[PDB]
Amino acid sequence: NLPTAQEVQGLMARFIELVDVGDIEAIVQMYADDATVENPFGQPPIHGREQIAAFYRQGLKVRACLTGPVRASHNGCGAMPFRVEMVWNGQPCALDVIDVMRFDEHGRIQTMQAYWSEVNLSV
Amino acid sequence: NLPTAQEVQGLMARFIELVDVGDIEAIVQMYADDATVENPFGQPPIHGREQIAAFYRQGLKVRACLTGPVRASHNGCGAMPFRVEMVWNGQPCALDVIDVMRFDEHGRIQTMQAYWSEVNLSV
Ligand SMILES: C[C@]12CCc3c(ccc4cc(O)ccc34)[C@@H]1CCC2=O
Ligand SMILES: C[C@]12CCc3c(ccc4cc(O)ccc34)[C@@H]1CCC2=O
Repeated sequence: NLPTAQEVQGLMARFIELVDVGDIEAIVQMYADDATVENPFGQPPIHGREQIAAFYRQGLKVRACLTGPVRASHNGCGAMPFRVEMVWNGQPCALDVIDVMRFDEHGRIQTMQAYWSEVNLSV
Repeated sequence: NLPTAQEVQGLMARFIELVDVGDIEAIVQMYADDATVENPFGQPPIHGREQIAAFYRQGLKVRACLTGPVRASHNGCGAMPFRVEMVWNGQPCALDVIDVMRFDEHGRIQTMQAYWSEVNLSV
């Protein structure tokens, strides 16, 4: 059913772990089949598991970690701060992001909005 | 005009400083006259400076501090992680929150959503 605040904290924490290890198939399965992703917030959203999978395969030697607790509400939504470290054309980079997610009645990610821009990038 | 990503970072950081010192009038002036506030996200929103001022006067010996960088987008929005420490009936408490704000063309807060619940409270 619609995840409780405690369940949202668990789901979002699991999401980061999956991103960290890079299990693309497991990441995609956490999304609803018709989920929408806005990354970064402000740019046109991608829709559906096919587009989401393509996005992650292209994006993910990457490391991800929570940098603070998951903030969860009682209506199936949560927000979390985390950092992503990768390599861009050789040089190591870090990106600080905040994701806001809305889950559906099946415990799957319905909508995801990623807040970040160049000001949160470090090379 | 619509604040740039760098400007959003500055405005949101200033907001926390105002909350920390507790300057109610200065806090209210950062909001648009008809701004809406959802605190915590999930509960009915309050509307207008009068209601917002009443909310802050009731809410603010409180300390507030950013616990990570402000994540800003290019369309006048930002998200930030912070902690609020206060006293509840004698016992000291801490609350971890994430605010998402949308600014208008005048650089004022149009909409604010605060993500938190009992799971983010520490007594
Ligand atoms: C999509 C994402 C936010 C942005 C992002 C991720 C991973 C690799 C990236 C590589 C980039 O060059 C730019 C942005 C990202 C995260 C994976 C989990 C998440 O929330
Ligand atoms: C409104 C707020 C989030 C919640 C909150 C604040 C201040 C005092 C509080 C006292 C409470 O007993 C419960 C919640 C708050 C913050 C002031 C700045 C902000 O974003």
